[PDB]
Amino acid sequence: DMYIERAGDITWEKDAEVTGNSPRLDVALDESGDFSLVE
Amino acid sequence: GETTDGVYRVMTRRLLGSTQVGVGVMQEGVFHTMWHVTKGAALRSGEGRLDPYWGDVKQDLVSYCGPWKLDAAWDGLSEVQLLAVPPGERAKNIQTLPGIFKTKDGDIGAVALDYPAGTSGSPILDKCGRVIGLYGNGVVIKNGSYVSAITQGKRE
Ligand SMILES: Cc1cccc(C(=O)Nc2cc(N)ccc2C)c1
Repeated sequence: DMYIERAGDITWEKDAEVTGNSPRLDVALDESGDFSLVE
Repeated sequence: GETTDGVYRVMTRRLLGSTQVGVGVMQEGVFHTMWHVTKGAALRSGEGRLDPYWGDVKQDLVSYCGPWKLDAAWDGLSEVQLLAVPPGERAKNIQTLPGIFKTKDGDIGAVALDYPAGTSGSPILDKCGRVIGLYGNGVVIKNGSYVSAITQGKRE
C-alpha cells in the first residue's frame, strides 16, 4: 500500500544551483513506454 | 486527506522499511505522477484514498481524483528548474538548459541530471513556476548517466 508525503511548494527559486549539459539525442519510444538510443 | 497544491513523495512499505518509489504534483485536487511509479495502484493520504482516473503506459503518466491538469510547455529556448525530490533528501531546485529527444513522432525537451530512480515524477518548472512536465522517463547515455524526457500530458 503506497501513500504520499508533501515535500515542498512548486516555485522557481532565484539562486538555484545551475548545472547539467544540453544533449541532442536520436531516440525511439516503444509500446511499453521505454525510450531507447537510435544511432 | 492532504490535497494542498505542491510536490509529494510516493512511499511504499512492501519492501525493507519505508522506500520512496517516486514523486508527483498535486494541482487543482488532482495527483499527477509517472505510470511506472504506482503501476496504476491506489494511494493513501492520511485516511484519504486516491483512486486513479487516467493513465497511459506509453506516455508513462497517471492522474488521481480527476483528469490531467498540467498544460504548460517548454518554450524550447529558456532554462528550466528540475524541482528534484530525492529519496530521504530535501526538495532542491536545479536549474538547467534542456537538450532534445529527436523521435520519428517529433522533438521533446530532455534534462541531463543524474538522480536515483525514486526521483521519478519530480516536476520541471518554467520561469513562472508552471509545471511543463515530469522527470524520470528517458535513456542511459555513453557515460552511464541518465537523460530524462520532459514528459507532459494533454489537458481537456
Ligand atoms: C537511473 C534512473 C533515474 C530515473 C529514472 C530511472 C528509471 O529507470 N525509470 C523508469 C522508466 C521506465 N520506463 C520504467 C521504470 C523505471 C524505473 C532510472
